[PDB]
Amino acid sequence: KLPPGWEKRMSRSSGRVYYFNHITNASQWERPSGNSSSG
Amino acid sequence: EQPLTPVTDL
Repeated sequence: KLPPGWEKRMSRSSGRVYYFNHITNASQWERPSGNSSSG
Repeated sequence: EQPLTPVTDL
């Protein structure tokens, strides 16, 4: 189950989706290992 | 870039 204070958030206003650390302020699309490469 | 997916924001 992924790290505390992170969520998925939309791209372009209307496109796809980024993945954001909310408590730090860090924008990416990619997983910090608490959910892995496949699971 | 301009149509923003934010991974490379410049």
